[PDB]
Amino acid sequence: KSMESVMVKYDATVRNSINQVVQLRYGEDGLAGESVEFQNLATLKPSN
Amino acid sequence: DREVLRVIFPTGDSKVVLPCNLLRMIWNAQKIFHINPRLPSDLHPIKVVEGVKELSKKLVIVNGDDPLSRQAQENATLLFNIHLRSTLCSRRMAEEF
Amino acid sequence: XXXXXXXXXXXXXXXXXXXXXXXXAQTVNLLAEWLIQTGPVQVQETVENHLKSLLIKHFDPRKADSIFTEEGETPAWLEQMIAHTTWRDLFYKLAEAHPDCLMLNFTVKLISDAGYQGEITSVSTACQQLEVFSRVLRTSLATILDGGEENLEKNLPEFAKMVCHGEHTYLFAQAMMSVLAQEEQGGSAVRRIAQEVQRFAQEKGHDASQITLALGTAASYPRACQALGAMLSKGALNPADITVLFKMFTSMDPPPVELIRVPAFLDLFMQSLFKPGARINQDHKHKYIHILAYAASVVETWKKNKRVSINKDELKSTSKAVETVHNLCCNENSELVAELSTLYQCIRFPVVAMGVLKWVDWTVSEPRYFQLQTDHTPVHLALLDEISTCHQLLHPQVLQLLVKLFETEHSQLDVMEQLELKKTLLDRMVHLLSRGYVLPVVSYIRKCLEKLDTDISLIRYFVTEVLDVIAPPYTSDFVQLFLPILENDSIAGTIPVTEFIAHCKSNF
Amino acid sequence: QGIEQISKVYMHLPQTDNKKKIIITEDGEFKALQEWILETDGVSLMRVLSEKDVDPVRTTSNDIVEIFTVLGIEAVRKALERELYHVISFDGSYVNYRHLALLCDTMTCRGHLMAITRHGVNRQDTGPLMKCSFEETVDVLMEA
Amino acid sequence: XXXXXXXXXXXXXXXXXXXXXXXXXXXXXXXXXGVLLPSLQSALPFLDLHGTPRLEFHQSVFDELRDKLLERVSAIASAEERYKKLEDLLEKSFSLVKMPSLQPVVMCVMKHLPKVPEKKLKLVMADKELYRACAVEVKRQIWQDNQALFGDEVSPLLKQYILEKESALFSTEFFSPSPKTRRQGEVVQRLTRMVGKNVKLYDMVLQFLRTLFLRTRNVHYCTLRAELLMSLHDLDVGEICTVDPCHKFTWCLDACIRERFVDSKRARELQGFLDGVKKGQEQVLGDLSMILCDPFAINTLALSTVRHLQELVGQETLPLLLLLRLLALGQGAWDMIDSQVFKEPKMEVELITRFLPMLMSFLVDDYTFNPESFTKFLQEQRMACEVGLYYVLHIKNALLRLLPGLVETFGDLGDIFLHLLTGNLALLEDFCSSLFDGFFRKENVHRHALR
Amino acid sequence: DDEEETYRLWKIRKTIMQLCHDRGYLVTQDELDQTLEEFKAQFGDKPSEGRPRRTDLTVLVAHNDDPTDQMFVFFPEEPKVGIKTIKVYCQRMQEENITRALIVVQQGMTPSAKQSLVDMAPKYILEQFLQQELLINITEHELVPEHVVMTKEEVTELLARYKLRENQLPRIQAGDPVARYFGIKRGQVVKIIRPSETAGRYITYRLVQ
Repeated sequence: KSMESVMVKYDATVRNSINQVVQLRYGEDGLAGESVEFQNLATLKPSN
Repeated sequence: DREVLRVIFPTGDSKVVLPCNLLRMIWNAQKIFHINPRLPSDLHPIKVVEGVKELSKKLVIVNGDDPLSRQAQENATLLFNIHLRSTLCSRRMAEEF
Repeated sequence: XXXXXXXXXXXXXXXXXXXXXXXXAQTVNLLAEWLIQTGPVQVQETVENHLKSLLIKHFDPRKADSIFTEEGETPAWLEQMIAHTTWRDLFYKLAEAHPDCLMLNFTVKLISDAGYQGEITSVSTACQQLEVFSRVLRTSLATILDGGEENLEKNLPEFAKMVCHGEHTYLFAQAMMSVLAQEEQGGSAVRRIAQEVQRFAQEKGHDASQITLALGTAASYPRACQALGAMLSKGALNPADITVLFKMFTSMDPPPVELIRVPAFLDLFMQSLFKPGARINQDHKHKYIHILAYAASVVETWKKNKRVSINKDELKSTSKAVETVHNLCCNENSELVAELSTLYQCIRFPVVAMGVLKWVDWTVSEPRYFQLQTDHTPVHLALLDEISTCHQLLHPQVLQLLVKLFETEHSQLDVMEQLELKKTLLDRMVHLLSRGYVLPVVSYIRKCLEKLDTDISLIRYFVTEVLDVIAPPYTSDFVQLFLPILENDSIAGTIPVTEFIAHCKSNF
Repeated sequence: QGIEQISKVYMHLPQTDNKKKIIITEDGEFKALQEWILETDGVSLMRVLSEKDVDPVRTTSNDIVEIFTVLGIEAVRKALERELYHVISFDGSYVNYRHLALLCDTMTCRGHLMAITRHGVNRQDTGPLMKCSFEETVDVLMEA
Repeated sequence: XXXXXXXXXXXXXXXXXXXXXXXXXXXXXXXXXGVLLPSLQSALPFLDLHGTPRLEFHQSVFDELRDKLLERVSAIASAEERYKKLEDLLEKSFSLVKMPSLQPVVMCVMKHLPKVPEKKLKLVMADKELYRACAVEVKRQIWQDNQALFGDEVSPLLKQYILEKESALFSTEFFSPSPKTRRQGEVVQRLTRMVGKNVKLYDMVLQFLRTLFLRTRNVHYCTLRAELLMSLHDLDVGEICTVDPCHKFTWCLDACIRERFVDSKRARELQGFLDGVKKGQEQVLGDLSMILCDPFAINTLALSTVRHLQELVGQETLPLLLLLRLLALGQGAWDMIDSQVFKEPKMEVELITRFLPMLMSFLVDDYTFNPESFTKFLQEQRMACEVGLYYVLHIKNALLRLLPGLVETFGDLGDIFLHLLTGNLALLEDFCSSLFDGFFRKENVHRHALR
Repeated sequence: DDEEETYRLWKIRKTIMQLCHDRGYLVTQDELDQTLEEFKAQFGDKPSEGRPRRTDLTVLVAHNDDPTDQMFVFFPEEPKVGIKTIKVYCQRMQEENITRALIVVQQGMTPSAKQSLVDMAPKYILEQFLQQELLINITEHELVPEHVVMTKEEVTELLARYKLRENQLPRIQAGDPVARYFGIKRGQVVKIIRPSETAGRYITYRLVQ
């Protein structure tokens, strides 16, 4: 009941029923959560 | 990009959640086109660089040519572009993949 | 060689071009002296390094062989490039990059014949010729004989890696050790360094038991030699060979005690007997104990060819001590403190003390041990204390076990429980320091202070415990090794110490 | 001695690298330094952060309210994220960051902490009908 | 073709190898030419066995010994000992002027604290003849020596005037609104071409530019002075800002006027700075020139005057903000027409009150709904207030009534093109605006582009 | 202790220098990071009854955009600040051309003084800061992301790009600690840049209400 009306609008922003923006992009990247995967960054960890 | 990553992840935890599984896609490309790893390749590294740049231009989350829109687009795809330039770099495409 | 090209032409066009090119150094000298004034040795060193990079960078597979086709006496680029301390480094690097080169091997033999060794490079330059390897090996064991125990611990890795590069190199090294070990004086040092080389070869995965049975005059009796060879090669104590050796050693004529005193065999016996998870059958248990007592009890007098006196009086007491301690090792569950005084009288023998040390190592290094210990100090640490008290030869083993436990992270304990465990191990370290083994312990605390992330409170506790038991005078080495940990700006302010720093300031 | 409403303080070395001091070495390598941290019973951020030899950058709280009153609304958004992630992934389970981020952004979008009750959801400009669909339908419709 | 000792040795070698046989002579010359500690002869047959390049070795060692430790040269350049070492290096490298002296010139430029004019005159002559790469030190020496830097600044001043004229001709849809930050162009490069911490040369260049813009120049000049002062203030030029006592204060006031255009505190600061000012010869004539030559500052002052007139009409207190605006307009009207002491003949109280009553009556008529004599008096009166009146009129029944007044003022009275463009961009009324524009080469082009 | 008090005063001055530099006022680099011993040498190390009094620690700084925009940092001697000392500070500002001030109070102010500070807020902008609240910099905390105050043209361009009104943005209270740190009033928009583990970087905009 807190956030039932919160949705992605057609300008790819996230807004409630008051038309107030909650997120400028969904999940801050604009991607759906069902199509993302656990990946490893090969550049963060190794030494210089 | 490495310095930006080490700012973003102060702990060295490289396991992130990103849309396109680049390692599996490279493996799929190896299996589909019958890539022999023992042989020299016919892929110019400058084509790798320019292809990664054009692909990064294609992946658009925030539309618009405004500086605000350009900054929002660069921020929204920052992690994925870093992962793409890291995975699809010239040295790795020359040696490993 | 532009003059040669000029004299070998005077087509004319290319000749004139090359002449103009050659006519197209002193400005480099002007820049060098300007930099010397603005700065001396560094400029010439960087110039020589850039020259060495240019010489290395392209190739040299056969051109030096082509100039050596005329046997290459040529002292012009030999004596100019043989003693400037940097070109021989280039030649070692080139020989490492390009092995089996005739001219490179000739230059290596030339730089070895001048006694200018000092680079290991064990792949190509060290072990290619008998002369070069012999001279670098002679320098190596001269250094290991001059340095002492500290140089032993700091130098057996690279030296034993260089002499175990090939089986022929190991054979030559063990040949020199076997020849030098029969000298009347100083043979114990040679036997020791040979033993660490042999154990390095053993832990490197290469079989070296055949060398140490053949070259150590232990092949007088072929049956016992074959049994001991199978013993050392298989890496376990088998009943057949111990029965053969026991029935031979109980005979009317005893064999020499040299082959049964091999440290590899005795260490493997320690693995077999004093392991907590070992169940030796009773029909060979007394054979094992009698073998150990004979190996570590007899007093033998030798005059240059044979023996006339062998003493077995201490054999009974040694066998009783080892039997009692083996019964304790097979007892496991309390019942240890019930008759612990007898255990301390058995620790008075050194072989029993090393067996107890290995048993303590296996009992304590097993995980979830301190988690099941209720008392403030474990009893096995007190066994280590008595081992350090009775004997001084086992002090490096005690310190090795203590640093193994001190570096071990026990995630199953509370943080204060870990801290008091480290304090207990450090109390054992303080006892080891008080029993004469001083310098390596302070060296380890120095290592823990700056290049390790140990607790500063532990270092302060060590300093407090040491300074409450030591009194002046002190030597120069102990003061030089103990002063920097007391002036580290994380110890002196919090931490009497005023008397010690006053004595060190007034005396040193 | 001490600070009021700080009853008991425990000290321990962290085991997981979440609370270990991670540094980048001279050769660009991540190293986990085991350093002492203090966990208290009872909370007062602003006095503890001011103490000598207490890190004012990493010292945080479980208490959402004092983090909001001391460090602000974006900091309490991040702290709410971290607390929800802890209470979700303590048992090893995983939830996508989109849902946690959306919950924290909905609870922190109005400047104050919007509690998920009748006292935070039925107090914004969401209209009478969707407010009365949640709770106190008669009171909400009477006020409207 | 670098001479010196090396050139002399080359000439000697050329004279020696001038025929007459001597095959051993060439070899001796090649061997004598190998720097020190003759192990290079030992390294020679290692390189001779595969088609010996000596030029490659010489260029490689020259390139490394220059490029690798030019950083060391800069480090020893970056006080007395380093300056002496830089002077010794410059004295050593002065003989290699004909020789390639990229590093030899950079070594002197890094330690360029001591001028050394005895060799500095020859260095400046060689730099003028050969177009040397010494940018900062060369520009500082040219500014301190003679008017060559004056000629370079006069050329940039002419380029800036041409750019301003082209921008005025190239009309577009608010008198090009841009503050000192966003207007970083055509003077940031000139500011970097300045000496930096050179108060005397920069002050002389600014005085020459102001004199050229005043005596024989338009009002387009003297705004570059404000632009360079703002660039130096944002560039952290402490010495140049601290040289002018009131220049930094009036530049800060001008920046505050350009940022907002409505501020009583800025007006109070400007009045306080003008009250305790020095004599009109020094710091007064320059301040008047800076006020007059500022076109964007003049537009900001006109907008502030319009806002103050609107505030006075709302308050109904016609007869200190309006007085401050009038004093600022009188100070910034013009001072480069005649060179003399600082005088402020302005503030026509009766004419100002008559002009303000017309705007107040127009505003009252526009408020009540939702002339020719006032326009004739403005055309036959002070045009400084006429520009503000036109700007106020450019930006229902009141507008229709004031349109005939704007048409009458258009037929009565250089700077009117920008005001007309601003009124057309800010603004039934289109037909009246087109009729006013057609009732009169930049103005015709702007009228054609608007319609 | 007394050296503890001068350490606390040095820390408060350090936070004031960092705050004024972050707010855009001209603060020199050496003042931005001066050590404790430099504070003792400059001011006196004995704030009990000696040299570094609270009156001596008053800081006047000017903005980088216009020198007319100046701001005081007043340090009252008394723990609890009343009406009369506020009137003294307002008299000190009214004899100058300076309309902004921070009042670094030791104990909490009286409610009459607080509502007084509310009263002349359109004329003189006086901000009250507790002694505890300035012993650290909250913006240096790892939970607090980067806050950048947007100019009015930036706000208009932001609202024009996403086609949203001012009330549609997420908001931040004027009593927020970071909003009080940056001294930002209602109707002003702060942009917030924080790292993200799904996108890398995220910029959100909060409007002060």
